[PDB]
Amino acid sequence: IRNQRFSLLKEPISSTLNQHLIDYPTPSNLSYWWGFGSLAGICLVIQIVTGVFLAMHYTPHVDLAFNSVEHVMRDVEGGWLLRYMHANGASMFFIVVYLHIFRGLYYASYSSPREFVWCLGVVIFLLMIVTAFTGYVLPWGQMSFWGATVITSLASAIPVVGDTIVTWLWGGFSVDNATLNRFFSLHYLLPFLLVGASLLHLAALHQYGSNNPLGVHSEMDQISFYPYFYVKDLVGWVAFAIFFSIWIFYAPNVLGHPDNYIPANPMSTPPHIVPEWYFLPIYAILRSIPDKSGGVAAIALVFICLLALPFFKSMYVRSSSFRPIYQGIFWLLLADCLLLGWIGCQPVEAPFVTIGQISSFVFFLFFAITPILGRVGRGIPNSYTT
Amino acid sequence: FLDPKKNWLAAQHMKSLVKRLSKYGLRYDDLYDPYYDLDVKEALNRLPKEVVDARHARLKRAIDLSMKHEYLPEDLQAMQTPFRGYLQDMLALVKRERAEREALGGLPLYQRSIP
Amino acid sequence: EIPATVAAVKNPSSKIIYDEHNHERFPPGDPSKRAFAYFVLTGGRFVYASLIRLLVLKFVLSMSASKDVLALAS
Amino acid sequence: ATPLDFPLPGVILSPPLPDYVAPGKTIITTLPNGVKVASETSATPTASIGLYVDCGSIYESPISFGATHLLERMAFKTTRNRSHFRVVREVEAIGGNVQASASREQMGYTFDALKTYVPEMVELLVDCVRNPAFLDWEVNEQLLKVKAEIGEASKNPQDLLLEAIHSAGFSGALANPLLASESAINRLNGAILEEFVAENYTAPRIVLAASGVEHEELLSVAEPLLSDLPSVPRPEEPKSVYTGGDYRCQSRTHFALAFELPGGWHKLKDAMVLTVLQMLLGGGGSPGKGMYSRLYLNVLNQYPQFHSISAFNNIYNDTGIFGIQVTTSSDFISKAIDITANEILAVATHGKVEQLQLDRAKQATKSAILMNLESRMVVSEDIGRQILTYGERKPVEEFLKAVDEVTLKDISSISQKLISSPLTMASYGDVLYVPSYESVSSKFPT
Amino acid sequence: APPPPTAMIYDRAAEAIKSKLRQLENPDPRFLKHGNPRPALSDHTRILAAPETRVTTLPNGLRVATESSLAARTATVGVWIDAGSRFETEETNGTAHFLEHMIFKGTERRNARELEEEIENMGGHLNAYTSREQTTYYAKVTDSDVPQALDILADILQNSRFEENRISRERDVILREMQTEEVIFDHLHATAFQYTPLGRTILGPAQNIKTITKAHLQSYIQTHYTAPRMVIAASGAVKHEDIVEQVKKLFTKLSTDATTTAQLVAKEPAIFTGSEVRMLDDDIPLAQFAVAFEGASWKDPDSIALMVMQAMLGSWNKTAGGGKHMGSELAQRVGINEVAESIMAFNTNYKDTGLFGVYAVAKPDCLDDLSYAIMQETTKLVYRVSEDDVTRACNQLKSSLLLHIDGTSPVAEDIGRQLLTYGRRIPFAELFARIDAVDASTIKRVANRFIYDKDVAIAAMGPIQRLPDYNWFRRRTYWNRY
Amino acid sequence: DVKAAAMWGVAAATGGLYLVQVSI
Ligand code: HEM
Ligand code: HEM
Repeated sequence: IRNQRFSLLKEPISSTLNQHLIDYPTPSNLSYWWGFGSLAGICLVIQIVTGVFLAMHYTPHVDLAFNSVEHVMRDVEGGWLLRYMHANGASMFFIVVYLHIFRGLYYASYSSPREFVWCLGVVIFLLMIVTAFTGYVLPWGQMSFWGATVITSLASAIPVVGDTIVTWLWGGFSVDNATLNRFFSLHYLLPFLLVGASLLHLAALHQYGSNNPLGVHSEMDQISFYPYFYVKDLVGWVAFAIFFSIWIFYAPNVLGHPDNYIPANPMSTPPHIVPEWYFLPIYAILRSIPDKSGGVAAIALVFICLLALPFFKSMYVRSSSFRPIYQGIFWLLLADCLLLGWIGCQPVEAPFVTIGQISSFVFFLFFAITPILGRVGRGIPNSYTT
Repeated sequence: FLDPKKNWLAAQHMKSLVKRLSKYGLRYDDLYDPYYDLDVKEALNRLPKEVVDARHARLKRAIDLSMKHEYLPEDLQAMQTPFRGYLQDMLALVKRERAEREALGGLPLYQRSIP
Repeated sequence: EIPATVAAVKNPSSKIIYDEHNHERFPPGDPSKRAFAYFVLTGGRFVYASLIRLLVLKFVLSMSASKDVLALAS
Repeated sequence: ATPLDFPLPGVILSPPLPDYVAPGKTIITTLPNGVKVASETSATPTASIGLYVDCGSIYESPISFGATHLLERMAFKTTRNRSHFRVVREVEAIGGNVQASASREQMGYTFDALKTYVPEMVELLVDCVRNPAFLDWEVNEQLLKVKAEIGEASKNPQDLLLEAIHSAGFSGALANPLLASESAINRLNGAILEEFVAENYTAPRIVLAASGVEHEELLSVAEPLLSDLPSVPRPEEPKSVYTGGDYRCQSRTHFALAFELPGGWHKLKDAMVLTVLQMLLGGGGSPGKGMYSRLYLNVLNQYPQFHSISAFNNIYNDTGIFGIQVTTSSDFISKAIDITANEILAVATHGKVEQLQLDRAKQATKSAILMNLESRMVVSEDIGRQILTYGERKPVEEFLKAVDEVTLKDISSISQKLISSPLTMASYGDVLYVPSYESVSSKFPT
Repeated sequence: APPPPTAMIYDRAAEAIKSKLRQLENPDPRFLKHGNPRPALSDHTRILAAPETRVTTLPNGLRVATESSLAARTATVGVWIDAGSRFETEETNGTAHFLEHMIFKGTERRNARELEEEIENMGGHLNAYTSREQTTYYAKVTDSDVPQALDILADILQNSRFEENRISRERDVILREMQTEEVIFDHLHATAFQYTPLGRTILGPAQNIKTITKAHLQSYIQTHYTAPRMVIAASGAVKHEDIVEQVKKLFTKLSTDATTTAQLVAKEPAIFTGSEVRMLDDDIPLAQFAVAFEGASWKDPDSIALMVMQAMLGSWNKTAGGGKHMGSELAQRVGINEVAESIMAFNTNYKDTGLFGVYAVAKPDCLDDLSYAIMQETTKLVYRVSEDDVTRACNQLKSSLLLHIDGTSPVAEDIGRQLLTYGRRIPFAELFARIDAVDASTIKRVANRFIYDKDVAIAAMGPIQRLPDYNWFRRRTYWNRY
Repeated sequence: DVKAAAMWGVAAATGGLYLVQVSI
């Protein structure tokens, strides 16, 4: 077969690309919820390109960051489109990542074979959180500066080295020009680390294969990826493009905060310091239990639970379509996450703090009830046997 | 002309090449890489197993000498035949077969894979 | 008791039944309507080419000169 | 674009042949070195030209077994003047079909195309036969192909039974297996093949045969190419002594019987009576293909356990083999052997063969010969084989007279001569249920 | 001191191989004078002379065609009928096969035993077979038995009597008779010409086989074996006047129905619908698949171009002597890489449609590469084609068409088939002119008409798991290079 | 092919004039 040349895809120059993007077998029954990984990759590429073209007109200086952003908006031809694309596409990137994560949670796309895939996804989530935080600090608005101050003040929670760590991260005794330059360099660096992590993510999944909505062993009925899943992914991309244009050209600043258009005044403070909408569940988990070290420990516990989710055993039935109790638990979890995100954009009054305390408890009750349910349902076949 | 009987420069070049090949314990045809043209690969596949194994032994000895940063002993260097050809005729036969096949509009028997 | 696959293999029947639950086949005899599908795809390609061209030009002209330096030239 | 149902307007039509075209008499010309050149004229617009050599599997030294099989495999390949690619491309360019056949007493190289390509056909055939370059890589590739063929050689039981019968019965020249073996394939090489060809493809043993070629043109083409061969005396034909034997290969059940004739194709009358007897016995594997023969009427029609029974023969120069090849159920093997022996004895005994049956067999043999002669390839093969066997092409009417001269007494005498020879039996399959060769031979006379 | 070239083993081997290579570098012109590998057009008019085929039309529409060679010793006489398995109904599908099995086993004058005895006694033998659009009963005899064979043929066609006890036994033997190449082709026909008469298999389903009775066979004969669709082809040592006289004397009381095969084809015609049938088992050692486009009719002027295109896509076999040096590019691609056990291009012609494709047998591992090679070569014929390749294909087609006609039986088969399909016997000179009137431009035009962006029908059986699916072949049907 | 190369050059020129759009 190798004596003389054949289809150029099989040639060594395009062998890996063919094997991983064209001839790769995937289950034929994948729904539209499986295009979100490719859609998130497209969002990441859009962010990288748009940021690369924004850094040509952005000056990371406390006296020039906001003015440079406004220069991009007004003087630069298409700069308003560039910055709106960047911000709203970070928002859509987090949206599609959330949909990715929750679809994985529903279909148990992590359990036995894709534990490394889930762990790489959690690492990717951490990288995205850090990158988005630094990028939001970059414009040097009022909200950006004070959110940076508060979130870095969380780092003063380790009982021994918290103060040293926060002082070293700040570049000084307060958020200032050194912090702005540091965050600009980190915000440029991390997306390439994000690309590497995404490549490892895709390779780790391609080691075993994509899960299917049934959750069953899918190797008898599989189809080539290109002719059939490139068109479905194209439909997803065009729908996302319609959504993205809707949120850029007509509602650009709806997802953003109005206080970010006020130049950063360290002396004054906004009445309500709130992070971006996609950090709201984490902020609410932080502020649920009253403490600072306690809140940091709660965030660490959230990430540890996410990392330890795939390593639970006796989850023989994978898909939630055949688990009524687990489906109800997942829907309660999604409602809890939405409620937690809504709470994160609210003051620390009595009903809000009580609901935030309850919501975090439900969030961890999800991560306990899932192993409990798996262990209980391991003996289902012997009991219902007929 | 490139001939070590009418050209002093050609004679000197042949002497230097013979000296280098004898020092490394090699033969000129052993310098031909199968991965280069694939005509050498076809010629070596057609060549007898004894000759191919001898070429491999000579090449391994030369590689070992290069790794050790040494040459062959004086007696072995003296008893060397750097230009005792064994592959040129088969290579010419393969090349002329390929030329005949291409002239008549025939698909090549072997094709280089794109790296 | 004959296997269904074996019976289907050993009995090639002219009358072939498809699924037809979400794709109603054309009656046997009508020509294939491939021109219409190709032209629908051609309209979609019109759209995609327009988007690609405008995105590329937007990026290039953003990297190009700005109104501030254009006005300072006088 | 004229439809096929309408004649094309611009085509000039060749004149039609007359209804009765004179049958061209065979013309034989012997070159001074001993090469015989033969040709025949045909009304068919295509011609078949073959090169037949008296060399065969019998002329095989212990160091060159399988050489004939390799030569059949290495039939038309690279030569000292044109490469294998050039040979194949020439054959395709003129559109011709080329093939070769190897037997126990002769080898042939058949090449047939349109009649206007006679010089090119003769030249390519003579080149590829007389001047072969047995390149080592090509020989190795053909050896690998033969290895695969041997690995998948158990599908056909009939050829295996014939080979086993020949090997068991004969202990001399014919004892050499026509099909190559694993050891022979492992040891053969291009040098051995070339030495074998040089020793055995000599001028006196080489003959041209033609079916649709005028003698003058073919002779003019072939004289410059075949007259250069040296004149060397032909070696004496190796002799084989027939001894009754047994072969058993435990792997249904397939077996066969055989006997020997003192005279082969040189005793034309006896050989043709043997052919008539073979047609009379007939066969069938369960109209007009032989469902009213003796074996079909007395064996297949009264024993469903008989899967497939037929009568086989093989007539070589100065020798003959005749027997019954049959496959049946494993548990029915003893009764099957008894029935076959009883049928052979009944044919041997006088008065059991009916005059009507003999007449039907005689007419069937005549019709089979006449219809076989229809094909141009068979005509060329007949010319070449007859020249190799005798030195001249005996006319078809002599074979017709030999067929018509067969009588009940003659067929009974031939069957007695058959049953008077020692028995050769070969069984392949569920062997351990068969009776013993001593019992089988006791079922027959000496 | 360097040792002599004969001192060591590998030096001796190198010297021997060099000497062997040195004895073939010098050819001689006397062994290369006439041979030429480059194909070239030739004029065969001086040899394309054959006995005239005399065709006579009886008043009832019966046709009698003879090719007389009085010098021959044997002759063949046959009856070709333009009614096959396509011109039947859904309720009676196996009727043609059942009739061709039952037509040699009973007559009101001779029973099966007497008929077989009469056939055997004169030496000649008679055969019969039914295609999807033709049905032939022929007999090869000695030149003196031609009237007897003709009388037997007329007797079996007309005076046949179907005994019920014989019908039951033939039904049992057919159910017992219930290569895989014919299976693949039957599935391909069913999935290509679906819901049309050509979709049905020749043998027919067992449910319709079981219900066949004497009345059904008699009705089928009376409604389809009508004289206008009936041609007696004689070849060899026969006289046209004698054959016509015997046919007039014997072939009487034949059915006379106004319905013609042309109107039967016009009603409910055959339409090619692109489809595939996959029968993955993985229990068979080899995978056999056939991908076929839509061909041309018998009288279509592009049919000869389709035969030429088949010739330039010639068959290749693992045991073929050509090896990897075959003329066609597809055979070269398959043989060089050894990606298939045996490939063969087929072109089947029917009254109003046809098939043109490649049937391949290959190991399970090489299915994708073999399919790529097949589609690549076919679309190459679509887009760019070589003049020398077309010339070689034309020469091969002419040679094959003239080598197949070798004998009285092939001559009679050609006569009958050509009268049933073209309505006439195409002379050799005109056929050669038609073949050689096909060039690179004609090949490109015909391939554009029949192949370019046209739906395929794929029938595959075996370990077909690496075989590309329908969309892959459909996309490979055309090139995006230009 | 010369014609194929010419048509592809025409297509490339049309694409370039669609992208850059010199004097539309
Ligand atoms: C290396 C590529 C990137 C560069 C050079 C870059 C650069 C910038 C710059 C200069 C800004 C401020 C300008 C403005 O917002 O108008 C910004 C804002 C931002 N970036 Fe990035 N960025 C990159 C990638 C990303 C990625 C991958 C994300 C998502 C994880 C992201 C998230 C954000 C967010 C949320 C903002 C705030 C937008 C706002 O509301 O003003 N950036 N980026
Ligand atoms: C940068 C953001 C991300 C990108 C670009 C990305 C990309 C992809 C891609 C391309 C796939 C394969 C296609 C698919 O199955 O949907 C995939 C699958 C998957 N991803 Fe991600 N991903 C991202 C974030 C995450 C995160 C945060 C998680 C959570 C741990 C995650 C978990 C998974 C899982 C479990 C699968 C397997 C899907 C299945 O088999 O059902 N991904 N991802």
